[PDB]
Amino acid sequence: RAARARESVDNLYWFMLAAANSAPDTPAFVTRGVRTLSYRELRTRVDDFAAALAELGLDVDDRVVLEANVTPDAVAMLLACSLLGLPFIPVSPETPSGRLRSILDTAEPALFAQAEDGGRADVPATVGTARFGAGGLRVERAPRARVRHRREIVGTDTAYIIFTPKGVVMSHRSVVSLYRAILEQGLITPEDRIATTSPLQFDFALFDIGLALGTGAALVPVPREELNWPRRFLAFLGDTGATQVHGVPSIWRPVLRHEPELLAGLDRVRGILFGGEDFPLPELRHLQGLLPHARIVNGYGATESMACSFTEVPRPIPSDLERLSIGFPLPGFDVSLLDEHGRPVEEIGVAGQIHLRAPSMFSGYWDDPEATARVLVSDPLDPRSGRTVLRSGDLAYRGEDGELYFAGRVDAQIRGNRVEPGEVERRLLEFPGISAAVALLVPVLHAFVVVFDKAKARAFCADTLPGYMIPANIVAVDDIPLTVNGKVDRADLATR
Amino acid sequence: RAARARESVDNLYWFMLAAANSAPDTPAFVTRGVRTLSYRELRTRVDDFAAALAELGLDVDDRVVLEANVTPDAVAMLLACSLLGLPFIPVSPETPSGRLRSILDTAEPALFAQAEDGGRADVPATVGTARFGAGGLRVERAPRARVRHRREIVGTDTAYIIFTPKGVVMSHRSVVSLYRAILEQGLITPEDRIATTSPLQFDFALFDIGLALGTGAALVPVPREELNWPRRFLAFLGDTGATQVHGVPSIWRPVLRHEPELLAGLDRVRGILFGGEDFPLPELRHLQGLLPHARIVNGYGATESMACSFTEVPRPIPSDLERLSIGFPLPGFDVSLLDEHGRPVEEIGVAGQIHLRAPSMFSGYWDDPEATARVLVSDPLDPRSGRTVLRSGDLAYRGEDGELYFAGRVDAQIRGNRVEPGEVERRLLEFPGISAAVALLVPVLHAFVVVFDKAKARAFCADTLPGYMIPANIVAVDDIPLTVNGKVDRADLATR
Ligand SMILES: Nc1ncnc2c1ncn2[C@@H]1O[C@H](COS(=O)(=O)NC(=O)C[C@H](N)c2ccccc2Br)[C@@H](O)[C@H]1O
Ligand SMILES: Nc1ncnc2c1ncn2[C@@H]1O[C@H](COS(=O)(=O)NC(=O)C[C@H](N)c2ccccc2Br)[C@@H](O)[C@H]1O
Repeated sequence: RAARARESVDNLYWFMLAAANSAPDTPAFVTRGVRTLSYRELRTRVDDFAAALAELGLDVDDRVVLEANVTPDAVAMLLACSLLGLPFIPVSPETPSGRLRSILDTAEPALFAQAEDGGRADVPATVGTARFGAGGLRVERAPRARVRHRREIVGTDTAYIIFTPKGVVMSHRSVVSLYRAILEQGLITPEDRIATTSPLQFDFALFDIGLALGTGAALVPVPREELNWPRRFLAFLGDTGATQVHGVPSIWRPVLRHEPELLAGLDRVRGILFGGEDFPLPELRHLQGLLPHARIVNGYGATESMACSFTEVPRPIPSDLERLSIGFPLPGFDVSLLDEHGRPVEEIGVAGQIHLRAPSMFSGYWDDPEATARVLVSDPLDPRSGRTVLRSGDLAYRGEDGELYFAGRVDAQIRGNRVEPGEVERRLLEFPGISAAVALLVPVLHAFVVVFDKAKARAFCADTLPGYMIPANIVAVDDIPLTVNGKVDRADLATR
Repeated sequence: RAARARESVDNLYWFMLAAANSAPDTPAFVTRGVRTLSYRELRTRVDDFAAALAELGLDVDDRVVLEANVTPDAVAMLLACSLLGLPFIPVSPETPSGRLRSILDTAEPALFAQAEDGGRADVPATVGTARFGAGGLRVERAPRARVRHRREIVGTDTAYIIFTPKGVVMSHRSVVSLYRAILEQGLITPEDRIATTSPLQFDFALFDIGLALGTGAALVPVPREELNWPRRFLAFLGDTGATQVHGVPSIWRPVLRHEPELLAGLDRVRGILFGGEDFPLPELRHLQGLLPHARIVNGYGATESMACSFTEVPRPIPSDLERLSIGFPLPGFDVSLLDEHGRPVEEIGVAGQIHLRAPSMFSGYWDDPEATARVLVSDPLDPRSGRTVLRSGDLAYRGEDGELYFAGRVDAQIRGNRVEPGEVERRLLEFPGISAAVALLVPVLHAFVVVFDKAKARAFCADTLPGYMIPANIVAVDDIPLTVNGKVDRADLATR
């Protein structure tokens, strides 16, 4: 009685499980005692979860909150939801109770599902509850009764909604279009094992999962408790035979600081992919020199299109390079840089706001048509057609070869001088004893460093940097704090 | 210097010319002395036209008016425009000068192109002019100078704009999604020769072209001057070895009236496809009985998605059948019937307004965001996501098996009784001497018939029909008048 997506219609289920046919006994997951789960065994688990979910009587478009990190069972659940046209809302179990309640209030999901050993204890009676594990999907409280109205699942149906409360609605057509565009780049092969570090609630995790499974490669989910300690992290990558390591730049900071010798021993690592924020070039040059046979790729873009561009870093990174390129949009993507007059920037080295034409565009912000209209805007180069672009909120400029360079959030840019915090941080990272450095503007410029004479550090900055870029104050901190998704927590540093 | 669509990106060029690689010397066109043009020779002509167009310096999204009917040269031009990301605006040369000027005023195209022997003589100086033929694309007046701003062509770029002044903007992604969905139905094979009758300006012509060329079949364009005379029309289908005949129901009316014996001699015809309006069942039963080995398919939908459903008629058509089904939406399409309260209709036999979820959706109405917002509306079953549906303007109901039945335009539906003009016309078509019949409401009910005693014809209606369905007046006419696209011209009949 439940609708199911047809094989010919864009849908995560069919996209990620195609290798169960062409290579059933190849590994889809490697986990640690190292264990593998084949494509065939993954599809079996998806199909068993989907049979159980289909019993609950949910209509296509009914929302399922999936509280999990990246595991074989969580990926089996999101693929079962996919097949049934039930958009999933991934939430990491580290999400505070109040923030989850805020998501439940706005999203009004039919069902909340967590792992058998999950610890969420406080979900409202209107929301159904279930636990998933080895033993199948187990309903605790059934979702409320309803009538199904949707006969057939389409490509524009919602695959997932990313909540940060801002909810980015992605369609199956959009996410599959991003996977097809990156598969065309041959980043990885079926013999790769992709170590993924991002929380499931971050679309960088959903990118890694669909890249690996769509290619017929293996996914090696790195638990947060392994990632947080440098020798433990390196032993996990070695034991699992990871060939590719994906994550935000911060995943390398402890290893580079405490264990560079053991990092250099990861002889099977063929590639590193980072995204979500700038990689400090002194840290990136350190990593590149420890692993000379790992290709490093810089991934750029936003939840609103999943991503935009994937750009191999130069080998070696020029010692005087100020900014890595974010390259050229993927095939089928296009960028216009518009100035503050709404007009195209063609001039080399002049920043404008990225307006993106993408086949992977979000459907809209959940219950926020006004926010949608400010971001998905009429194409400024073709305003009479009805075609929309993503007004990205990002600045960038082009080089002599048409390649892009990211230039910060439009809304987050001293003495009539634009500060480049990356330039301040670069010069402090080059000061003897400084391991890490983050600069921020309260406008007053403070730097936080992981190690000390502040006065010697200021004069060292003043040797190369203009007056407006010299930090007013330099504060020693034990750690650079991170957001749940692994980005620099500048709001936390502002508090001290 | 001109941008060109990449092979991996949805685009008419790559879609329609794939067979130039897999089957270069197979026929793409059959024309009449019967001549063929191979896939390889078509791609050569497209590439030569595209090289010439690329010289003009147009930017992606710049509009090209293509004044032509369906010919190898016109199809080569629309594919050259496709490759360069220049949306084409197809206009039939039968379009009156005033109507073309109205289109030029609103669309503001960069270029107007017509055939070497075309007769349009009055195009404004701001619009560039060119003629295309055997001898290539020939510029008469260059388009105005501009700066190109678009670096890369995407799938959401506009392929064409259909003007009726209402302009339906279609994307390459949308039109290719319709072709892929119909290719999945195996209507035709590469050995088919598809006789196409629609003017190029009607998207039924664009459907036939992409179906044939996407399949690797041959297209047999039927000139209007061959279509208008029944023996001439039948000799053309026989000489060209047509295996499939596509067109609006009116293309059969003269043949059925004057030449049913010769129609029965079309031994190579394996299939008939009609769309755009109801086929009067007495005429459709006549045709089906003359050509018992031709499959007949009923195509339903609107320019706004190109089409929705393709439904083989029953063989034979039940003599008591009142309404042909419009079946089930294609794979990847979905219909909700909503009532006048905006709520889903689940009840068998109750009409509601078709709301369509389609991968082939139009981008919007040209320069009419208000009309766009009244037609591409928030999904009424999922209004908080941002997902849109097509509010079709069509009524339909479902049968016991979930199949649809078209029930007229919502806006165009006597004594507190809904009139079904098809029922009036059916009973008059069954009256001895009546060849054709059209009923219309001025509300006063008039019927126009092609042949006579009006009084005997009224009493014959009154034998089976309720009082409110008996025509007030019956007028003998020589011909049922048609619109340029071949539909019943009810506005013309209203004038008499
Ligand atoms: N390479 C980058 N360099 C510098 N800044 C970057 C970068 N990528 C994102 N950003 C910034 O993050 C913003 C996007 O933040 S986000 O919406 O949370 N998305 C992400 O961080 C991850 C992104 N969706 C993504 C997914 C999959 C693969 C790569 C990437 Br990037 C973007 O608009 C930029 O401001
Ligand atoms: N099969 C049908 N039976 C009865 N009515 C039909 C039918 N198809 C369209 N219509 C009516 O035409 C309307 C659409 O008019 S239109 O926008 O000019 N489109 C067409 O006539 C042709 C349509 N785009 C089409 C293209 C390609 C293949 C099939 C078809 Br149908 C539609 O909304 C219905 O009201």
